[PDB]
Amino acid sequence: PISAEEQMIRAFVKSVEYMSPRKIGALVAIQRVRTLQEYISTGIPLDAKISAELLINIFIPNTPLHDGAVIIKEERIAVTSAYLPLTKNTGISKEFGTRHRAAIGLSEVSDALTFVVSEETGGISITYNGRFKHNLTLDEFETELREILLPK
Amino acid sequence: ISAEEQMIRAFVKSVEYMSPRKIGALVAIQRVRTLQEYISTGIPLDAKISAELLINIFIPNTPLHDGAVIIKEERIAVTSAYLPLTKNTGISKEFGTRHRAAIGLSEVSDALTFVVSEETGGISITYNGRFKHNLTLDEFETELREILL
Repeated sequence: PISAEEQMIRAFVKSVEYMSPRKIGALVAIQRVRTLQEYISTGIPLDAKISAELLINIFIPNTPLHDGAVIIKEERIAVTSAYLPLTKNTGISKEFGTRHRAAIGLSEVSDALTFVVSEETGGISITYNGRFKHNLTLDEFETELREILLPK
Repeated sequence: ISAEEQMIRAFVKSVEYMSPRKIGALVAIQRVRTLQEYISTGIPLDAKISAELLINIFIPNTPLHDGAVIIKEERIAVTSAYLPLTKNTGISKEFGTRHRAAIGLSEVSDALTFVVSEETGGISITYNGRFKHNLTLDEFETELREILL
């Protein structure tokens, strides 16, 4: 048996392994200490158990659920399609998109852990406490998730 | 506002999208007889029912789309579940594996199951050994309402 936190990290890694080489855009915000309820209220309610397969199905392009942010709360997908604050992007390379602006903006006003798969490049990135970590390998991505979510 | 009313609205809207697009769908609704043996074969979601989620689940060539969705107590309990296929012999070529699963489940349970054919977009329902096929959208909604409400 393995924890819900462990299962959730495994699901994130597997979903990103699928989405990145396919350049499927994804935006997943994980609530930590600071409540994300104000943003959850803007999404489509799922209140679903997390699996790699559901995360992939959510982000498949041109589906009712793929635009906007998935928000995770207490090891459940509370909503999809939530609206996150967008950071100002003066001077930012053209390669980054609205998903990166939403992840950075959320990290500037909360302690949430947010990750992005770029629709433009398939790049993997994470925001946390105002820091932007981009062009991660899958293994570096997993290491960041574990360091933050399992700070053992 | 009832859970049953909300669930029926979501079924109807999901089928309004899938039927003209010939998107195959297989949704089994637990009634009195428990479907736990089949739920155990699927991918756990335990999710609120919405038309948006039902549509997203069944999009072709996606991880969740193969197999049956099973509804339990007005949640999506699982997707991708295996149902028993009927051995009823006389079933036309028009009907495929989703239909045989719906028929097979109705033979051994009081579940209400509906199917959208991936070959024709046709809508059908199985319930208590009966097979109602080629329903119009309005006939489909009427059956759901008669059986579930």
